[PDB]
Amino acid sequence: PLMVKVLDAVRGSPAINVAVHVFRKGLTTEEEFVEGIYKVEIDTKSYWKALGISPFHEHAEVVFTANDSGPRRYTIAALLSPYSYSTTAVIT
Amino acid sequence: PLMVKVLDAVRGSPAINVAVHVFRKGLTTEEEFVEGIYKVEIDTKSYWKALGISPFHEHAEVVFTANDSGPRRYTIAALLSPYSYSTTAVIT
Amino acid sequence: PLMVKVLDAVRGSPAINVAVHVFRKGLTTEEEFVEGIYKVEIDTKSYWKALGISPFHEHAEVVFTANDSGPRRYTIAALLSPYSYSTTAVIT
Amino acid sequence: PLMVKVLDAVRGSPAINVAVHVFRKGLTTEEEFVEGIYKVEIDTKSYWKALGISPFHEHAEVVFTANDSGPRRYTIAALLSPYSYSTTAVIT
Amino acid sequence: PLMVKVLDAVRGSPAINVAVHVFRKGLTTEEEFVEGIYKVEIDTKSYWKALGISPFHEHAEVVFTANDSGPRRYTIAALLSPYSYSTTAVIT
Amino acid sequence: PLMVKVLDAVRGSPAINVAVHVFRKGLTTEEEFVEGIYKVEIDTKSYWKALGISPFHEHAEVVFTANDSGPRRYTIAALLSPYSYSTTAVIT
Repeated sequence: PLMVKVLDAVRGSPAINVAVHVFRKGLTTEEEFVEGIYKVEIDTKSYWKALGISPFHEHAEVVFTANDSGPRRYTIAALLSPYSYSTTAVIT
Repeated sequence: PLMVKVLDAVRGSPAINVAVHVFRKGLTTEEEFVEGIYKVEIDTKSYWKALGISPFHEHAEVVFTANDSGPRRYTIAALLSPYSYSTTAVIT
Repeated sequence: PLMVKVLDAVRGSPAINVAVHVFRKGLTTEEEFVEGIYKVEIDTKSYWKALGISPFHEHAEVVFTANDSGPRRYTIAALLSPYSYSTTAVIT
Repeated sequence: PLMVKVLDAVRGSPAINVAVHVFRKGLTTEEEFVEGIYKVEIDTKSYWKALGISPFHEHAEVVFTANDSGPRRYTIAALLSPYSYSTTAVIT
Repeated sequence: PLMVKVLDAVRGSPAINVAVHVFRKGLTTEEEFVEGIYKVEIDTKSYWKALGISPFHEHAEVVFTANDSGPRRYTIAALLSPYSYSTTAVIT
Repeated sequence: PLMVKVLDAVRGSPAINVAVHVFRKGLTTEEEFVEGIYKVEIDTKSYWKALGISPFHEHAEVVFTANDSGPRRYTIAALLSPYSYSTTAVIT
């Protein structure tokens, strides 16, 4: 008897992000997983990933160059921060 | 008997993002997974991924160049932040 | 007996995004997965992905160039943030 | 007996996005998946994907050039954020 | 008898991020895991990961260069910090 | 009889991040793990990870160069710090 009870009774106005999981039981491999449930990615950069079997195997001249030079701006007043009866403001 | 009960009773006006999962049981491979349930990606860059089997195998001259130089702006006052009875404002 | 009950009773006006999953049981391959349920992608860039088997196998001269230089702007006051009885405003 | 009950009783005027899934059981391949259920993609760019078997196999001179330089603007006051009894306004 | 009870009774308007998990039982491989439940990644950079079996095996001349030089700014007043009855403001 | 009870009764408006886990029972490999539950990564850089079996095996001349020189700024007034009845402000 696996019984899970979450926030069963709520009187009022709560701000919430419920996450409930119940389980009863050649290069990169994954299995039976829960990923990114509430994941938040901002300005995420992947350049060279899982290129392959035998990549650049013989006589490979390679010049790699990452030039991260940008007037970039990110302004998040509430990230994954539920809020009740409040005042949120990005004043810019 | 697998019983899961979530937010069964709500009196009022809550702001919510419910996520409930119940389970009763050549280069990149995945299986039996839950991904991106509420995932939020902003300004995400993948350049060279899973190129293939034998990519650039023989005598490969390669010049790779990433020039991330941009007047880019991202303004999110409430990301995955449910809010009840409040004031949200992006004043720009 | 797999019983799942979510938000069964609601008195009032809640703002919600319900997500409920019940399960009773050559380069890139995937199987039996749930993806992008509420995924939100903004300004997402993939340049070179899964090119193929034997891509650029012999004597390949390659010049790759990413020039991300743009006056781009993204303004989202409420992303995946349900809101009840509130005031949301993008004032720009 | 797989019984799933969601939002069975609603008294009032809630704003909601219900998502319920019940399951009782050469380069890129996928199977038995649920994708893009509520996915929201904004300004998403794929340049070179799944080119094919043996693409650019012999003596290939390639110049690739991405020039992302645009006065582009995206303004969404409520993305996947259901809202009841509120005031949403994109004032620009 | 595995009984889990979380926030069963709420009188008022709390701001919360509930996370409840109940379990009753060639290069990189993973299995049976829960990842990114509420993970928040900001300005995360992966350059060379899982290149492959036999990458640069013979006579490989490689010049790698990361130049992280950017006027980048990130301003988050509330990251994973739920807040009730308060005033949050990014004044810039 | 494994009984777990968390925050069962709440009178008022607390700000909380509940995390409850109940368990009743070729290069890098992992199994049966919970990771990133509330993990927050800011300005995290991985350059050369899991390159592969036999990477740079014979006669490899390699020049690696990381130049982290950026006018980067990160301002988070509340990271994983729930707050009730308070005033949070990033004044810049």
